[PDB]
This record gives sequence, structure tokens and C-alpha cells, in this order.
Amino acid sequence: PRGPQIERLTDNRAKVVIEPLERGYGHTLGNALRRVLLSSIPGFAITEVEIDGVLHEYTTVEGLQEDVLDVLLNLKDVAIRMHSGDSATLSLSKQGPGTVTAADIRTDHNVEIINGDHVICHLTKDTALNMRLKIERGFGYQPAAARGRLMLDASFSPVRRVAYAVEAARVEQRTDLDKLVIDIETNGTIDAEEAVRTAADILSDQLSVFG
Amino acid sequence: LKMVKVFLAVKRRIQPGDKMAGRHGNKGVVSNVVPVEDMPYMATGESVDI
Repeated sequence: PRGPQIERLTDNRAKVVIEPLERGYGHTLGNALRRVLLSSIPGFAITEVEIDGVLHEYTTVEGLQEDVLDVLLNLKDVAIRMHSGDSATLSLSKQGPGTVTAADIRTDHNVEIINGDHVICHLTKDTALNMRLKIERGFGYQPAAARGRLMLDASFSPVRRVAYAVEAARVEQRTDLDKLVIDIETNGTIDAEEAVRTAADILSDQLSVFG
Repeated sequence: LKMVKVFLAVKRRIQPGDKMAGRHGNKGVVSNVVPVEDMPYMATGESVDI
């Protein structure tokens, strides 16, 4: 009734406060929002990787310390936030010795990349690395089978873990009204406000079948 | 007169029904794959895998 109250403990993990609910409304709402925040929110991920020198995902390229599968897993590890559009294409160009981070890629004005402290690969020799990526939209988990060209799995889930607990609020009312707190830990892609907003949108679209 | 050998590399995932044993001799077979939302969770929100 009063609106969700937002606490800021960490810039990556926020916490929302919903109060005051009636007796017997905290557990069902908490479990429903936890399940929907876990396995309903769509996101963006990398589907295919097109490299000119790499033919298949089991070969070895000169100048690279790690293999191609390590680069594919490190590209699966990063997260990309896109403002508008359902598809994109990002290319990276990095030559010479030194580490390759996620911030070294060439992005668009709408495609926003996290700063990327996790490295992608390690370059030793003076070999140019021309790598083309592709971002698509979706929800859930889609394997590479059911969808010189490579294929990569994608986990469209910006939310990592959702916990909740029901606490009692001392308020002058007709009974004992209880509150609940929900701490959402994401990867920096989605915010804790639009996540529960689209969770309530999903609940209102799913409860529209009755009547 | 001629022999052609072709190397085929298959990367198989985990399927329900595969035999998986532990470290102390407790063998087992995977029944089914359950989503994360149905798994039991702790007080901090960490979901149990097995």
C-alpha cells in the first residue's frame, strides 16, 4: 500500500521492502516472486561466435595461451545489457601481448557492456584477434542443439539468487501484520525495480485467464 | 588401395538415466532434471544441486 522501499547495501545486490501485508500473505507472495525472479526474467546473451582463423571449436590458434573452449566459456560468463533491439553484432580487435578484457570490444550506443574485470583470453605473440559476436533476446535456458560457424550455449537469466524472510511489523491495526524483505543478487544487467515490475506483470498476465 | 579415417568429436551433455557414482561407493542413476525454483534453498538463498 505504501510502496516498495529500496535499500542499497551493494551496487550489484539490492533489497526491497514490502509492507504492510495481511496475515497469511507474506509466504505465498514471497515464494511466487522468488520462483518468477528465478526462472522467468528474459535477458541477453551471446549465441554464436564467428572467428576468421578458428574453423571449429577444437583447433588451436597461434598466439593464444588458452584454447578456444576457454574463450567460449569466458564469453558465456560475461553479461551484456542492451537498451533497444532484438539482435546485435559486436566485434573486437586486439593484437600484441597482454590480457583481453570485456571492455576492449567495440560496442554500440545502445549496447552497454559491464566493465569486465574477468579476462576473456591471454595473448602472447603479435597475432591479431578478429572476433565477431552476436547477441539475441530470449528467456530461460536454450541449448546449442535446439535453436566455420561456431555455436555457444546461452543462459538468459540476469538473476543469480533470490532469498526472502517474513518479519512482523508492530503497527496499530486489527491484527498482527507481517512484512517481508527480498534481496535480489544480479549480474549488474537488470535493476531490482524493473525485475519485480516485470514479475508483477508476468503474474498479472498469468492471472488474467480467470474471468 | 585406399583408406580414409575420419575423426568425429561428440560433446555429450548429462541426461536422465546416466550412471553417476560418488567417492565412497554410493552409485546411482539420475532420475530427472529439476529446475532451480523447485530445489530446496537455505536461509541465504543458495539452492542445493543434488
